[PDB]
Amino acid sequence: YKKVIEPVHIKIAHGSVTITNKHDFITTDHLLFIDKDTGKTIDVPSLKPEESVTIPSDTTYVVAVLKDDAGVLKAGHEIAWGQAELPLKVPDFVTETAEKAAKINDGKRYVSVESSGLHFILDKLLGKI
Amino acid sequence: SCLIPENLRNPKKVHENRLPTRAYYYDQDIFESLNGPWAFALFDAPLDAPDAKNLDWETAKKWSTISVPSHWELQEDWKYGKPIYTNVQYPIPIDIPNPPTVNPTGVYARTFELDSKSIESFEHRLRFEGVDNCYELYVNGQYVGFNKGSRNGAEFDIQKYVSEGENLVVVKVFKWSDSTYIEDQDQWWLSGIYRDVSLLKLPKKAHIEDVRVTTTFVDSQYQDAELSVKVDVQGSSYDHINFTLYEPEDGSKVYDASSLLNEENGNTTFSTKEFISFSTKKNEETAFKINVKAPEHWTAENPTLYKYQLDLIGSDGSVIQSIKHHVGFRQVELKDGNITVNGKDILFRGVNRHDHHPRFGRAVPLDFVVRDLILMKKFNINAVRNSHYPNHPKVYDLFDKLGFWVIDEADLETHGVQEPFNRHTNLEAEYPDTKNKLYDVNAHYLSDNPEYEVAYLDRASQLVLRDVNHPSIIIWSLGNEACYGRNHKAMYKLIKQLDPTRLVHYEGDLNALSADIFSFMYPTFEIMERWRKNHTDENGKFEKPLILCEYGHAMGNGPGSLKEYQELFYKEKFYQGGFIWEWANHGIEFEDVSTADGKLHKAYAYGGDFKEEVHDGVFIMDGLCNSEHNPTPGLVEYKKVIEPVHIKIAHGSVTITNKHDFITTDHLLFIDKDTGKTIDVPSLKPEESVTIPSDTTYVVAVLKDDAGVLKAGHEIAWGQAELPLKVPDFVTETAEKAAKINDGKRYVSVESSGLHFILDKLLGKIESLKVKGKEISSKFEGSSITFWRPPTNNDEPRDFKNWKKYNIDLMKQNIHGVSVEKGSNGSLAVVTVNSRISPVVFYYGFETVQKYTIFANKINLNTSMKLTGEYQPPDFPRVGYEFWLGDSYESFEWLGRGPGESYPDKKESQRFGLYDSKDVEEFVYDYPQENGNHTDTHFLNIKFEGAGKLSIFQKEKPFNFKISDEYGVDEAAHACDVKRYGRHYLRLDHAIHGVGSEACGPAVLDQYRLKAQDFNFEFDLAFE
Amino acid sequence: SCLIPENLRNPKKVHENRLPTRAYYYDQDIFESLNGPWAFALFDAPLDAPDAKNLDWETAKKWSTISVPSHWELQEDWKYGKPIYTNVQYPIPIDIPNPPTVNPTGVYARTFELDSKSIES
Amino acid sequence: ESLKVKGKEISSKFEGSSITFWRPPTNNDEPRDFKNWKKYNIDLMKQNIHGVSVEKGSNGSLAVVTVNSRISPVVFYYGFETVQKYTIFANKINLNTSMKLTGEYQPPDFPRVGYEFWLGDSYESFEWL
Ligand SMILES: OC[C@H]1O[C@@H](O)[C@H](O)[C@@H](O)[C@H]1O
Ligand SMILES: [Mg+2]
Ligand SMILES: [Mn+2]
Ligand code: NA
Ligand code: NA
Ligand code: NA
Ligand code: NA
Ligand code: NA
Repeated sequence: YKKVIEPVHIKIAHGSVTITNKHDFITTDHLLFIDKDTGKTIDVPSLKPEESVTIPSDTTYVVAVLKDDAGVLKAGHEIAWGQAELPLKVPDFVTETAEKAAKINDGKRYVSVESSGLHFILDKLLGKI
Repeated sequence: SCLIPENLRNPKKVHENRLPTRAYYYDQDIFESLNGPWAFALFDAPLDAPDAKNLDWETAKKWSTISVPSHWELQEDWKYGKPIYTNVQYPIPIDIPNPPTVNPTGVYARTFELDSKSIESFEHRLRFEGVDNCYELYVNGQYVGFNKGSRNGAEFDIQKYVSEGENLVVVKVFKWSDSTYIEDQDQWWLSGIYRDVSLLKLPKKAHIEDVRVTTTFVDSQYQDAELSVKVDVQGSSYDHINFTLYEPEDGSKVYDASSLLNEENGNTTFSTKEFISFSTKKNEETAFKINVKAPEHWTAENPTLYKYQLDLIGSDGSVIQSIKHHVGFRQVELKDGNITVNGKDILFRGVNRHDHHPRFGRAVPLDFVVRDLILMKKFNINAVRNSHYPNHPKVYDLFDKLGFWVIDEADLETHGVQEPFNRHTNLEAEYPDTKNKLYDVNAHYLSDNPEYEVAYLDRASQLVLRDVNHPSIIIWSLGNEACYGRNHKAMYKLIKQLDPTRLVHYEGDLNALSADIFSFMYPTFEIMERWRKNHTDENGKFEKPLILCEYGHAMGNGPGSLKEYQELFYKEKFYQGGFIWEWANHGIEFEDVSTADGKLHKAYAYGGDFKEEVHDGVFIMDGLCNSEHNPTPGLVEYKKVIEPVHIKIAHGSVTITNKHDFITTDHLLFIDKDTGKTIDVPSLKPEESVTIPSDTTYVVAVLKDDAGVLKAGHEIAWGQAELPLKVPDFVTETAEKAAKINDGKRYVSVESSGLHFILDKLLGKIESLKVKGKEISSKFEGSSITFWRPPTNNDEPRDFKNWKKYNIDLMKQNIHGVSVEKGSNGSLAVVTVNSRISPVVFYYGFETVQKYTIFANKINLNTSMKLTGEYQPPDFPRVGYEFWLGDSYESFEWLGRGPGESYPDKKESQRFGLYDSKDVEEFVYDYPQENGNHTDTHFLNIKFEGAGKLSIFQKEKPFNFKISDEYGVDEAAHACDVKRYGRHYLRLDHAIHGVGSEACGPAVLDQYRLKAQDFNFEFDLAFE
Repeated sequence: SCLIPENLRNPKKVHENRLPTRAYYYDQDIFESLNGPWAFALFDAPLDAPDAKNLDWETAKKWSTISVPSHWELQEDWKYGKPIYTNVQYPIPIDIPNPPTVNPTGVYARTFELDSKSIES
Repeated sequence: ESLKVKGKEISSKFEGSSITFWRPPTNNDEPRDFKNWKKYNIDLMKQNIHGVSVEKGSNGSLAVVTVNSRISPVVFYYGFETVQKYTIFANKINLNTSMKLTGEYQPPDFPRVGYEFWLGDSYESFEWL
């Protein structure tokens, strides 16, 4: 719920961060915007209700946080955030394809595959490892 | 050493400009609270902190806020560091009187508003109830003063510095100073303004500064009393004082958290039932003495109070100021070598209580202290020791109203001076009659150091003068573990000078050269007994009594042998009881990664968890209550041993002895639990007894009506007739049934109708036993009979070392021969297993014979174990079987001690009865260790879903059992670290080692030790 | 102690039918190596091991192989357990002269070919 | 904090004290010497500064910085009244170290005594006689 009702929208696409103030009355001036990829703050102009700004940036992840203690909230409290969409990258695991002899036993019920560092048994009756 | 400020390294600089200590009284009309959010910044050391003479509110305004009162090591996300636990060792280097140069400095700032009329009408003060370690105070950019003494209060005159409108308060707080050396209690190191801050507005022209109330009996017969009231009024513009004493409210008054904490006055009419009035006359002494006609005695068992109102009255006849408080008519004396209250030689049923809260630390809300005290009363406690410093001033009224004998203790421990000595000389043990010679050698650093005299005296002066009007305080204590020196004598002289009405305690002063009482901690009975005899003369007279200011160390599973201590207390007039160490574990709530789970869990921190350079580990976890301040089995056991009424049932009789000090048994309802009907018991005075003939087995003594903080029906005491071990009338099936017996190569099989028994001959292991739909099997790792338990805190220093050394956890069963024969006298088969049970690497072990006699519906298991070989261990943790319970397993029920756990030297609070596992909340230890054993078990029923029960009993002697799914307890640091199997097991034990208090105190007593010897025992496994 | 075989618990049973010790000399013409892969199976204790008086090559043939010479605690993937290091302490209980009843037993098997002339020569 | 002379930078490797005494225990250290050193908290030696004196150079030096401190581990009395005198030249820094052993309950020996410095990013190799 805290996320969907966040009073500031942060959108990251096409080398840009678009920040829209979605409060009813207050500006964004009390908030510190951090580029989470570098840890350094982004200088964001004071935005009124419904005003927005597009800032060009290489960032992936931006957080909007409280500058100082205010009300019952502490400095550093997270009001809003945004992320650029993360593409699914295939991890660079290296499959061992070297020619290693393997002992294969296709028994009555159980099938066995044994090699160096490997032991695989499947129950043919059940489809069970 | 100019890089460390002068005042932080000067033991004589105890304060600057602090007002003299006066008796504490809270007044809603005078006290304005300055608690709440304050601007705050932390600095590495004093030189990084701003000069407060130039700090604006506009500058400070911009800082983060912290809430006062609180410790700065206990903040959201550990923003300002973490707690540090040390017992003895100082967390700093010793270079008296220098603190480290790197010295965390917190600066606090807030504002408050002042009226035009306020400055005209009132003298303005600031009062700080407690700040750790010390601080300087500024108002409106101007230096007001300085203060030391972390658990003492302080007031400062603010009138000169105050302005109309906005006023600025700045407090510079330092973590270390010369004072650190005398504040080395076994507790968490925590800092900050951790107690209330208040703005006091006192009437300007004249006001009540101090009051002194004493009640002294005129007579040897403790009837008529002199009430003395001395008032110190400040200023000229007053006429006289009025005093009104009201009719008493009996100590049996009902209280709750709400009425105890109610702070309302002003327009609330205090009381009406006038008993005595008195007026001073113009220009005369503002003090008086009046004779009071046979007043109601104040006692811890009956805390009867007379409310009073004291009015300062002007020339026009109006009330300038009022004090509303209470008088407790009581007198403490050292009389014929005993501590005596109202002519009576009392017994301490006591406990040591630190200020501790699992989230707030030493910043304990009053609500929570009330919670503590109610709980104490509910568990038969009558005395509290303020280990080792005064509490929040508002707590002492709670003692007055609820009724506790209180030892109020100076904030002074010097223990750390000993640590290098302990290590340099490889010191292993300290003993109460002998140990003071070890402290003597290092006394010169602090307690015998003339530079510290002013500080030691100040701790004394501050202790007494703030709390001097509370009838519940009967003893002042000079501190704890600060060796013995000239400064202690100086403290003693001052206290007797300031308050002649009470006695002085100091355990470090072995021979009581400057104390009125003898005091031991954790002594053996031998040591108690020698002391008695050396201080009892030929006549049978003694000059001073002995108390145990600390005994029965309550760390983890324990303490053992509270019974034997109590027997000693009642037997000799020389012993006046003691105080358990301690009330509660000092655990701090935090988030721990689980060893069982790989996930984050709520847990309670001790040393090491906050990653301290140096720490003392689990030694902070030594309470009768857990970190969350709830009763452990330790407290349950304590309530029983200290019960103030004895109920003995033997020979068709109930003998009832009143063991209170003052009150009768009249408020108690005695119930015959076998019939539910009450027993008419005559009114018994202290030490009186009556024998009543009855057929009863079980008698309970219970409260007739709500009284104090206890409810009608609350159990004070109980007694049972001893229960003989009856063989259950289970019917063994001995009918001739053919049985299929297969004695294979490795496995032996016995099959019959409703029965399947498989034994692995190679291991001595029951692969499976399935009788009438119910299944068990051996829980086997090395041996079918195991000896190990997860070491308790008490086991750790010695017994565990021995058991580990002798490889008791690595016991192996080596099978020699298995014999299989057809049944004879109704049995289906006899399987006999011959083996040696012995750990790897050792000679010692048991020539073992396990005979399984198998019936259709029962299995008889006869175990013979014969101890053989050189180099044996002294004792074992336990000896018994471990069985996996089948998937069907659902609950258990037993005849024996309950509802909770019991151990040989910690069992008598668990009365005999039939108990159901479902009715019991299993106790979770904060530090995982041996738990959940049930001793003196007559029989055990284990229920299987839709298959009836398995009944288990031992021949001729009751047994021990545990049923759980837990493992990895040894390695588990916290409750969340405990691993759990996918099924339950039964730990079925012939015997189990006692529990003791050896973490700090005597070893498990000889008659409770499971000594190395032969074992012979027979079990029946009877299937429904 | 009949669940542990007599010869494993008899200090005097140093050997049975071993030839007397003689000075060692390697000779290529006399020594034929039997090193290489051998059929092998591990058992918990002697009583689980097969009676060798009835063990065929056809039966043993089907087992996994281990290479001789080698330790069985030093195999691919620790197939047959791991090494144990003790200095002084015995890794077993002391009950001289008994070994533990649980006593890892490895059975090795292989074949070799013999000539008509070889047995004569 | 930093010493940068002619493009070369060093600084104190600091955890508690500028003069440290600890070494990773050898196998030979383990049974006794390590036990002693650990017992006496030699790994937790702290340097507590008392005074720092700063004066203009005299015989060709640029400045003289004198540090007065106690070097002592937590929880113990024993330590060294220490004087560290830095005489600073344009191309050289002379460091005079005086350490005076004081206090009751002293350890028998130390693993070592000396300074620890971080080498600057430029660092590439070393050479010694
Ligand atoms: O649990 C250990 C306890 O030992 C006592 O000697 C001491 O007075 C307590 O403050 C506490 O340290
Ligand atoms: Mg202590
Ligand atoms: Mn944990
Ligand atoms: Na401490
Ligand atoms: Na007594
Ligand atoms: Na403790
Ligand atoms: Na544990
Ligand atoms: Na060895």
